[PDB]
Amino acid sequence: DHEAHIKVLRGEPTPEEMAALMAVLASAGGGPAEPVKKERNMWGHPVDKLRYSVFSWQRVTLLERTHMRR
Amino acid sequence: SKISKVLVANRGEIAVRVIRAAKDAGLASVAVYAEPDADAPHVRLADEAFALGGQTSAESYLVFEKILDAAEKSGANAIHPGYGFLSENADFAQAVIDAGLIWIGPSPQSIRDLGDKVTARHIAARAKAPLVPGTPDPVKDADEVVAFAKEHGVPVAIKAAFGGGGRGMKVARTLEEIPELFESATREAIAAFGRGECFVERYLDKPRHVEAQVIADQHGNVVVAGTRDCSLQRRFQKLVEEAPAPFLTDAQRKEIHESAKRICKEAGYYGAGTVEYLVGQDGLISFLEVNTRLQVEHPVTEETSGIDLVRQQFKIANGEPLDITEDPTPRGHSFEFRINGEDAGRGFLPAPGPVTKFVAPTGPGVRMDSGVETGSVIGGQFDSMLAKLIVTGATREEALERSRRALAEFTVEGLATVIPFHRAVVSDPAFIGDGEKFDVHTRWIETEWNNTVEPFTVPRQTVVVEVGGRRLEVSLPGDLA
Amino acid sequence: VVEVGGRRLEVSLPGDLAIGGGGGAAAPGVVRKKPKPRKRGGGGAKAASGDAVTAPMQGTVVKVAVEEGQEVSAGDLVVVLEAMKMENPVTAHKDGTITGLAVEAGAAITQGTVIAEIK
Amino acid sequence: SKISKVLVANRGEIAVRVIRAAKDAGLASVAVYAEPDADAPHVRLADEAFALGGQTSAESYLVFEKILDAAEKSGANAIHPGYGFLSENADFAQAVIDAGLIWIGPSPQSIRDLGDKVTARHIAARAKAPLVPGTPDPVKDADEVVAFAKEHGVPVAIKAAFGGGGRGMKVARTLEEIPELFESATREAIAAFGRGECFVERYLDKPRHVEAQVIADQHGNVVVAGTRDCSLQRRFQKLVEEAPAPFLTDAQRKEIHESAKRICKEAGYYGAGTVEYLVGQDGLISFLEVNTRLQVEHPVTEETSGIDLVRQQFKIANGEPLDITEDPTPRGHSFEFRINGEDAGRGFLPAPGPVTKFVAPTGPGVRMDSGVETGSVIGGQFDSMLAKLIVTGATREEALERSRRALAEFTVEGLATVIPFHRAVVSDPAFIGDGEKFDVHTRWIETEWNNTVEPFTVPRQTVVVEVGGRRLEVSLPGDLAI
Ligand SMILES: Nc1ncnc2c1ncn2[C@@H]1O[C@H](COP(=O)(O)OP(=O)(O)OP(=O)(O)O)[C@@H](O)[C@H]1O
Ligand SMILES: Nc1ncnc2c1ncn2[C@@H]1O[C@H](COP(=O)(O)OP(=O)(O)OP(=O)(O)O)[C@@H](O)[C@H]1O
Ligand SMILES: [Mg+2]
Repeated sequence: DHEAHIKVLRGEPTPEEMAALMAVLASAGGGPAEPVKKERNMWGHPVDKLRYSVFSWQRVTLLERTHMRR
Repeated sequence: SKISKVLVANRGEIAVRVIRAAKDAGLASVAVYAEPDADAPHVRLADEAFALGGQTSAESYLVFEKILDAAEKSGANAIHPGYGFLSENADFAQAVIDAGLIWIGPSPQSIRDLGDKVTARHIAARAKAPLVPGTPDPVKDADEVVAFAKEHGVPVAIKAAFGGGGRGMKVARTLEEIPELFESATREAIAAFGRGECFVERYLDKPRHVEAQVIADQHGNVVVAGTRDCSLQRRFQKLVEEAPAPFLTDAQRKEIHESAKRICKEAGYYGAGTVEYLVGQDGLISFLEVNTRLQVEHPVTEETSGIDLVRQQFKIANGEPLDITEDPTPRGHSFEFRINGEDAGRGFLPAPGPVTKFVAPTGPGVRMDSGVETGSVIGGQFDSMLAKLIVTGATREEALERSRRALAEFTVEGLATVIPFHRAVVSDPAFIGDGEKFDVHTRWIETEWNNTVEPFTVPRQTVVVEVGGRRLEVSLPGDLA
Repeated sequence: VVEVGGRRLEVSLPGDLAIGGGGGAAAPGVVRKKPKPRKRGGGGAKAASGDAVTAPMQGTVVKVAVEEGQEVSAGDLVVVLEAMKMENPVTAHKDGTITGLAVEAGAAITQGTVIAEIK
Repeated sequence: SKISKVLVANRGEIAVRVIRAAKDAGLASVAVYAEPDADAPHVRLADEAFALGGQTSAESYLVFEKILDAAEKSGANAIHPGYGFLSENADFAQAVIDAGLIWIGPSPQSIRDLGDKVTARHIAARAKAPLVPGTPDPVKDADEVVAFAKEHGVPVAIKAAFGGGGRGMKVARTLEEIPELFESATREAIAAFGRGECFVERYLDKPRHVEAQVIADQHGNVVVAGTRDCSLQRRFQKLVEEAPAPFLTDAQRKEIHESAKRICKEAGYYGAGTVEYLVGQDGLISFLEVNTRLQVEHPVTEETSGIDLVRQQFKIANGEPLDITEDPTPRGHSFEFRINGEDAGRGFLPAPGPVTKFVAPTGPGVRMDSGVETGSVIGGQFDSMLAKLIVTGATREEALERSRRALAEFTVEGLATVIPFHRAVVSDPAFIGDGEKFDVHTRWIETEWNNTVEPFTVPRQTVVVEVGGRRLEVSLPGDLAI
């Protein structure tokens, strides 16, 4: 067991106060956890709009890396 | 040493019934539920409810530690086991007494002594109860069955000494069948009950199942609250019951009422319980078994004799002497119909499904003890019963007329039920006797009723919270955000 | 601080809590594991493989028990460090020759300072 | 029944003091706080704390329903009112008793009798207590006030029969001003105290304020735990107190010690209270008041007599007989200094602000009863007292020496305080004795001290939830990230 739990550091609520608290906190939860449906779409990415010198090293370290990083 | 809060260690109809009894007595009530029951009527009806977790009886209601944990957490000072489950578990009764709770039931030793059908036979014999010819002790091998069947004549019943639920019997009608039947009896007695002890009795061909409701004091007073007939049985389990038992001579009634008192007193019994008997086709009464708990069909006795049997259980467990001091006079007649989720058109096979509509009958003479309501789901994890319909009248004829009304009103939709069977049988001349006898018997439904019923057509989230270093588990809908 | 029915509660909420159907966490591919203590590993590779004797704590060298070129055996006393006015013996971890004794009695010394080499 | 959990219906210094007493007694403590006090030390110190809501005392600490509701929700079986607020509201004491709680205080009837100055004067007279010349009855008109002034001679005090904070007294020195002062006093007493009833008493010229600490038993035992002097007053409210009261003859001490017992027995009083007196410049004692609550200044008596007075209050409310059988002998001398947020260079005017630094003195002979710490914020909603510094020594002079030390160490920054006043007065020959007397008196600060102090230089979110049989507000920070 290595999840970080909610801790009541001070105070001792009754079961009904604990239930009210946890229901409120869960309603205040951040919604869906993360946007797992996010999809890669590199069309018109800003790095493709830059002018690069034909001998520019940023062709390797900026342009190519941005296209290839996954 | 008085009940103040009862944990109803059961579910469904009997849980509702006992919660209601507790509220009438002004006691606090605690329900317990398995996860499939988390919205059952008894959970919402009780003053408190505790989750057991688990999806099946073996994971929940049968776990001694879980029931006693719920008792400790709720602060219940008494446990009522209802019927089935742990109600006849003498080790659970002991565990409750050791936990210092009031066990609302008979003593553990009475439970053991009567749950062994051999010791029960010895008790009955000592009590001079009428007895079927049978082997005094378990038969050692098939040849003792051969000897018994030769001496008494076939048919013979071979029974598990610890059997129950109607499974425990195998019938042999010829001496050549005795062997393999005895082997199968031992085999499944071991498999189902953990013990091979098996004994032999005369099988009765068309017996009528008759039982006496007993109220028994811790101070040794005993009262017979009434008699029931339960001979409409689909396998070896009851479907229709009635009180008082009809068409018995006064000699038979007196023999039943006196044998029940004697046998309970020999057993040292206290609490509610029933002495079951079989009435032979020749009219001879013969002892069958003491049932060491509230009966399912107690309501027909409560309606014909004005006694609240669950409140009598509370008084007895409180140790009060009985206020009833003589057998009450049966005032009317009553029927009970078990509304099982079973398809009578399909061999009475259980049929799980949704209760999409449940409209109980009401009005004169009708009592409904329901465990379900519209929107319930009958899963296969538990007994198929939905409700008990109890119909009372001034005479058996009037109670039949009222049953023909009430069963016609009764509407249940979304799963198969035995209601079409109840409707037929309440109209069947075999059950509407000639006024001095009737033709039903313990195998009438399966062998002789003209069956004409058409066959029926996000998870919880657990959050651990730490509170001053205590672990606490909070369960949430899982979709609150 | 939360009040429930007036009760003052102090509640500690994790930064990755996900209750009630979700919560933001670990989005860039974060991993969590038991952090290693800030000490030398001391595992199957053991620091006694080194020839240097190093001061186990900050203190003062109140006694030097060896001299340059002395042969010593594992468990021999090398120096005493007074720290917090308590004396701590620092002892040879291996057999060999005291080869570069760098401290004198009275010298203030820091943790991990090389006291000597046993070569 | 016995106290088991005490709700401290107060704030600040006295709340801390009673919470500490409860923990010494082994009792559970419940604090209550108004919204300005959500970070106050007592809220974090008590075993439980409850929000009252409301921004001011009239919205919070004064609301009977709120205090009793916090008592119900906490399951506190006793209420200690501290001092001020409701501690002398007899109707609150009755409401507590009707709620079935142990009221840690005197009986409602003793409160009601002694709070009326008229009935208090009658009780003192029956007790044969020393009394100032004054009308036994309240006065009806200015004309009998003038008649009194002609009979006894000016100066004369006109006092509201109900009062507080030193504000109920107007002093007439000529005869011609009596009618106007009588009208003004009636009008103001009507506004401030709801009751225009007033009475007339001869005015002492340079009186010394002396009082006896009483602990009194439900079984009728009474003990005088010690005498105390509080003559350093401004606006008729105390600033520096001390114990034992110095420079009294044994005759005066005996008369005070015995009059206090007689008054409390005549009143049927029980609990911890004080009988306050004036000592005239001629040395004549006169009864002034019975204060029915615990005094602010109890600590100097605790230090000199060695009695824990709050725990005596718990014992008395438990109905135990007094374990002290006789008046204890003082062992040293002690001074208390009230650390008000007031600018002594600006007329002691209240000055709210942040307590950006609070370094209390420590070491030999110092006790600190503080209601604040570094990072506290002082608003105007409540009394200006931050803390009480108590300094004890084997003699008056040793306690003065230790006080000069302690007050030189005491550093408070971010708001004005009277610490520069305490530093002056502890070095002032008017307050250092000549050996057998001193020159301070209840108007010395305002009329005779050489004042040389230079003047001092998001909303929470509430959700309403039902849980079975209760309605619960859940109050969260307005920006919870979660
Ligand atoms: N000799 C017999 N002839 C006919 N039917 C019999 C005979 N003995 C028993 N039965 C039938 O067997 C069943 C006897 O009860 P059984 O022990 O099977 O179950 P139970 O009533 O659930 O158990 P228990 O009483 O132990 O709680 C009834 O159906 C009874 O009709
Ligand atoms: N008769 C008097 N002559 C001279 N000075 C007096 C007289 N009465 C009161 N004083 C001065 O006024 C102060 C008022 O003190 P007192 O005890 O009356 O306060 P209070 O706040 O009105 O009391 P409480 O509200 O508790 O009854 C006295 O301490 C003394 O300084
Ligand atoms: Mg006063």
